[PDB]
Amino acid sequence: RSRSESSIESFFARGACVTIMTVDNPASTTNKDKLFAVWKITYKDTVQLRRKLEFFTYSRFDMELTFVVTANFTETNNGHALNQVYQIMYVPPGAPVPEKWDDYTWQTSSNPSIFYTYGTAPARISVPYVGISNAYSHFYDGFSLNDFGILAVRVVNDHNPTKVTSKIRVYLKPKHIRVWCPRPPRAVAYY
Amino acid sequence: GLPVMNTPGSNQYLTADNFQSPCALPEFDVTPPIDIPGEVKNMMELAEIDTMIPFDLSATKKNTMEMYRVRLSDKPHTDDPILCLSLSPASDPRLSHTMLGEILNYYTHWAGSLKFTFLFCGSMMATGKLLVSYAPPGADPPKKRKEAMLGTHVIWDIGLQSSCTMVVPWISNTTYRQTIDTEGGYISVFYQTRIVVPLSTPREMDILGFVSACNDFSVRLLRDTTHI
Amino acid sequence: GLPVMNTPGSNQYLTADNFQSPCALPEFDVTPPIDIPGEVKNMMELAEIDTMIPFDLSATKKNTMEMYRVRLSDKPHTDDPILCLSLSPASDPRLSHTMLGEILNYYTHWAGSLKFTFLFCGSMMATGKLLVSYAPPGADPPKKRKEAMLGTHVIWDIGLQSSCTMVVPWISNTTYRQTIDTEGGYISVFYQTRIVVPLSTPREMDILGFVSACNDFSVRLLRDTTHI
Amino acid sequence: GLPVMNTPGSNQYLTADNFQSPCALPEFDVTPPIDIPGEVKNMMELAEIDTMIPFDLSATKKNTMEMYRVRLSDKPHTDDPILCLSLSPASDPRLSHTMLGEILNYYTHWAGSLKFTFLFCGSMMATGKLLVSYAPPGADPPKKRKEAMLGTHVIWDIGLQSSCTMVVPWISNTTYRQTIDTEGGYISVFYQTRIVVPLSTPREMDILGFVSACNDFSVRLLRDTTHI
Repeated sequence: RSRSESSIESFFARGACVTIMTVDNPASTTNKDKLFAVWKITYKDTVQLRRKLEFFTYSRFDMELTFVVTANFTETNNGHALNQVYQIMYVPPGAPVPEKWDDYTWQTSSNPSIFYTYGTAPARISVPYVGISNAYSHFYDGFSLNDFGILAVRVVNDHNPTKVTSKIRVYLKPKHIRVWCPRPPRAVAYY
Repeated sequence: GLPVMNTPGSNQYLTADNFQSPCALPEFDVTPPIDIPGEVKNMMELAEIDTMIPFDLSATKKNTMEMYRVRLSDKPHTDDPILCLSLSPASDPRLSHTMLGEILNYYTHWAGSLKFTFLFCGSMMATGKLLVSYAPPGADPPKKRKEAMLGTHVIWDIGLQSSCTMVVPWISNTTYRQTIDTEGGYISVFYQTRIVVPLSTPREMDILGFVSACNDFSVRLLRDTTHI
Repeated sequence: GLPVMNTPGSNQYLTADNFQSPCALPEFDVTPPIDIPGEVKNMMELAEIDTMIPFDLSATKKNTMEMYRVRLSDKPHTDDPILCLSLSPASDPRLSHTMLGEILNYYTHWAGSLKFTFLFCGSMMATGKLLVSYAPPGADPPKKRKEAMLGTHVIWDIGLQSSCTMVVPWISNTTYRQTIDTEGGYISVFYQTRIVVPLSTPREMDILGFVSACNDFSVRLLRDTTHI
Repeated sequence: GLPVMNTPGSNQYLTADNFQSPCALPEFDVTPPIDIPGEVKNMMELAEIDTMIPFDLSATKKNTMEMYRVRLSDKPHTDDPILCLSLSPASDPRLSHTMLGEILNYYTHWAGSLKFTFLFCGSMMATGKLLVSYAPPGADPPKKRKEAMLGTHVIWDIGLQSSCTMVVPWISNTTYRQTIDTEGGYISVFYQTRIVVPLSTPREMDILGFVSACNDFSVRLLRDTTHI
């Protein structure tokens, strides 16, 4: 017998898709807003991760984010296209988040960015702990939840006349974790 | 330059892997962490905390304090166990909902020693003796006090010590117990003698039960299941 | 040759990274640099330069020298502050336009000590005493001279030293102040005594205010916003 | 970064290769193995076990114990061999089905020394002498006892030792015998003298035959064929 498989890491450290960002190629025809998709990194959707985290009160963790992109033509038409390339923007906490497809924010130097060309090795980056305080909290007993930035994705090839929808799974995986003050776990049910 | 050959396995994302990834804020300095008290280093160090066992899961009594006490009474002195309890930390609803169990839920094999406790919490003047017996696995839970006294068992005097503790031992052929369905043993409590009392003091005591892991306990092969 | 595996992250351009790139003029010799005086090594070494605080942002007075002086007068001796001033280096228009503020604008967290200055620039013969008070954050800016004298505050004699300097201290629970909206403290100036003067000398002095960072100041997590 | 060149051979899966592959349970601790007795380290250490040779493959006698004994009798004392046996461990149905042969089946070249055994298993009172002869390859199996006595051959006395053992030697120009079709030698057994016996004891003895590899035996170039 050994404890290894249940150390904090071995427990928390596990790739878990936390969401699927979906965007559409800027088909100048009728594409409304699917032009770009944006998601505020929060565990609060994946019961799985969420639960393991609420087992404690405080924690720090360099979060690593992988990116898996998947496309397909919407029309069975002779859908042709050149290998597209996606932009992956990480927006650190307390930074403006893009609004337009072509909002200045994509260009803005602060935001670390990723250009993943479709059909290649999945993209990957790893923001370090970014709490303004000394550890992300999971509970609070005061007044005016923490941030971990925003992801933003948009296709870059422009006037394509063939709609090309694309999902982008994000596979966040806590690394170098450390927790504080264990708490009883919430029943699977309420989520 | 340096000639190389990409072997199979290149360009596949393998959730279960870890490789130095390029950082997105290389200039950014992280906030140094403080010595917050109560850092946990291993899940076991929660399984090690004696928590309460919901002995009664009767729709009524459950989902309220009532699912944790045992109505030690002074009614017809029957001869069955006061509360039998199978030690399948996972295969039994009673033990399933405990903290120990909660961590066990995230693993397939675990194998250690459970330690139980029975804190009596009746009158200071009340007094009696209860027999707590460990029926080892394979066998059948004892149904008479007699049979149980033949087995291993503490004779815990209410009056002398408000709490009988007792570490059940680790066993398994397959030297890692499987959480799913089917043995594990049992733990029963027998009225040894009635709980005699002085004056109007009520004839309704109660007993609390704890459970936790000992240092020998450990788990392996993680398996989350929580979904919707 | 050497067997290798391209892990995920290959062939992605990551603005936020840096790797030895092949040079396009490997033969080209660069012009050696000279010892130009005034090399800056860190942005802070600009935040460290006391600059003027536009105390008046009244459409009229702004966008001209007038937005920087305070008309110390000798009119009805009211009891409010001469010029209150919230120390939100970023959350306040007055302080926002300063150099300090300009560098702060390119960051999210910064946390140090602001040092202010009030250079009086009225008659050589003029004389009086003004009370400058630091209302710490959470509280409310003082509205009477009395309240302000109870707080921390210098009693700066015009006549003896043409300039009251004073480093306000660093504080914050969240040990990095956020530039956006909401506390920070205040700094007020009270007429302590009227500014008495000899002959026809005008009853219209003025005072200039400076602000800058001290060695303890620093910033982190860059964030440019400038656009169009 | 480091400049590299992918040479030909990259991104091809080559069954016949082995390279460190990323593990899918890097946290998972494996169950430590025990000292189970009877660990085999090399296939040869099975070829080294003398097993029985089905001397008779007659549809009738086969697929039952009967395919392993030789009816040493006391009928008309003919002059042919009692049982001739070609030593093509693979090219001969009789020897093919043996364990030795089973391992040989998984290889193309093998080259060592076969050792045979003939355990007589008739009356304790029975007695006689049989001549066992090794006709070396290239030649022809001997058909008369005389010819066989001229060759190499043991004169094994039933009565003195219940078992004649005898290691046939290794030979081959092509210093690795090919399992497929065509030489290898032979082994015959001649009645040297009739098997004389005392009282009603039956005139029907039997003899068992073994075969196995000696330390010099080895195989090379694996070749599985088993299909459907």
